[PDB]
Amino acid sequence: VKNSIIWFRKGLRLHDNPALLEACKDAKHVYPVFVLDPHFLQQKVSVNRYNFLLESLEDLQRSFQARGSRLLVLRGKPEEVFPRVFREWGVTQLCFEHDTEPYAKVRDAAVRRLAAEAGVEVVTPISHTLYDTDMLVARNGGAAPLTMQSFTKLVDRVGDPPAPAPDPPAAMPPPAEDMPSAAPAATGVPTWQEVGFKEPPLTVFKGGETEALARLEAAFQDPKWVAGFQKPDTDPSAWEKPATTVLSPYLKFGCLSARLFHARLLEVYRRHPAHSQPPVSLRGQLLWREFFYTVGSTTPNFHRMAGNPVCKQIDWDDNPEFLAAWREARTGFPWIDAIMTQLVTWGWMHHLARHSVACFLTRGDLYVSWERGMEVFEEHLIDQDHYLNAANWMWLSASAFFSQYFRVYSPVVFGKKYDPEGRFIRKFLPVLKDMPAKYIYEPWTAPLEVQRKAGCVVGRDYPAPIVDHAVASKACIARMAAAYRRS
Ligand SMILES: Cc1cc2nc3c(=O)[nH]c(=O)nc-3n(C[C@H](O)[C@H](O)[C@H](O)COP(=O)(O)OP(=O)(O)OC[C@H]3O[C@@H](n4cnc5c(N)ncnc54)[C@H](O)[C@@H]3O)c2cc1C
Ligand SMILES: [Cl-]
Repeated sequence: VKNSIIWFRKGLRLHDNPALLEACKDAKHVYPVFVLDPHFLQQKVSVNRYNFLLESLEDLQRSFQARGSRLLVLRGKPEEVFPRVFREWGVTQLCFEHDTEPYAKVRDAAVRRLAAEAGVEVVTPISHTLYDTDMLVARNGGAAPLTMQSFTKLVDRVGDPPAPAPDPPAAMPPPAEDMPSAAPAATGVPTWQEVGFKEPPLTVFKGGETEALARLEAAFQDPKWVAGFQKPDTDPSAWEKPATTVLSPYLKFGCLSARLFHARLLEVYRRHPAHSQPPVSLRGQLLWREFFYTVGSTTPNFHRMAGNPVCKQIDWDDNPEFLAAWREARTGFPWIDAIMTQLVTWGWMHHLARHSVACFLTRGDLYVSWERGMEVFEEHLIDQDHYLNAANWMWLSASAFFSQYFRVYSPVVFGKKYDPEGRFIRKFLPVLKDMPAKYIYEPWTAPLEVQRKAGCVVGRDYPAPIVDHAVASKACIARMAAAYRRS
């Protein structure tokens, strides 16, 4: 008889899950499995993203229970738990979604060899990205496109992505009863207290496939807002109702299908002939994700500078006093500190909000390496994607893809064009709630009586600016200008 395991890593969903459909096909027992390393906390990982993961597992648990099955959260290492459950459960087939990250290629190649020793068939369909990223490389001639213009031309030559897979049946084959490695007390979904986190999460974005689909339908209630979506024209200061979809945490963990997102967009574009085109359209945003996944998966040492063939070797400064002030949201610029506060509290910021803080830290003001600010992003971002977190930090630091280092955002003026009152600043930095809008972006310019009347004395309640932007940016641009000549 057929006993199969559907291994969940990414793709924490039931819709558009071809690895789950194959696992349930002609199966006597199906074992939904998610492997947890309990000593992750003892390695870097905020409670916001980890609890977002735990909520997505509880969402899978309720979905399997409604279909007569159950999710199994196995503790330990995968190269270790699988050889035991193969012989215990009488496994004949193992299915999981294809992953192109550097750690996964090592991990999955080890489980395949263990599955070959136990006589277990391995089926790894592709469903995390829009296309087969290795197929796009072969169709381009053996190398990945290095520009968005060339990559957009490539996917149009290939055509539409595969349609989202059918939904799984209403009744799934249950796991076998009285199996020791499937005991409910040792396979349940733990909370954030039991994994070792002492401070609770503060994000307002709840994980799970159900919330992802509800957040999808809400974005598609106005098809005219979807058809005319232009990314550079959105508001980074919009926090009550974010100007974009905020679907990145669900696309990272796989709670939402990229092919399902793509399909619904084409249904709206079909009825709106004047819809926006890449790279500014909503479809173009999924292409940015697909473009950076294709380049990073085929480029050695992509998340670093040394050994990276696409990254420029820049003479970044090793300044831990500027990195600390930027990391702890105490640079003295309320626009920068408010965004960094949203990073630690919500774990998500608007794309242009991530532009202002990444530019200020790197080529803009502080001239600190993009690898240092990345590690801060990989800790607090609930949507942190290995490949996407890289290319954008190399984009903002002018190390790759982007080479216009003369374009420097102003930490004082940038947020002013969207939010002259400073409503975004007063929310995440409540020490400046009473500061008048005239000095809310430059509090050090307010008279001392204005600082006292507002209860925000610069140097006592709110820090002074760590740098003069005019002097810092002028030096940073020039240093970046000679590095490009030596290139
Ligand atoms: C320094 C820096 C770091 C970043 N790190 C991450 C990261 O770790 N994870 C991440 O998902 N995005 C990252 N981005 C990209 C971008 O900021 C987010 O994808 C976007 O803010 C998500 O909001 P949204 O879901 O509303 O996107 P929308 O504008 O609604 O776009 C929809 C989807 O398209 C994709 N997308 C959008 N913009 C980009 C982009 N620039 N590059 C790649 N894919 C994109 C995402 O999957 C997103 O959910 C980073 C950008 C910068 C500048
Ligand atoms: Cl500006």
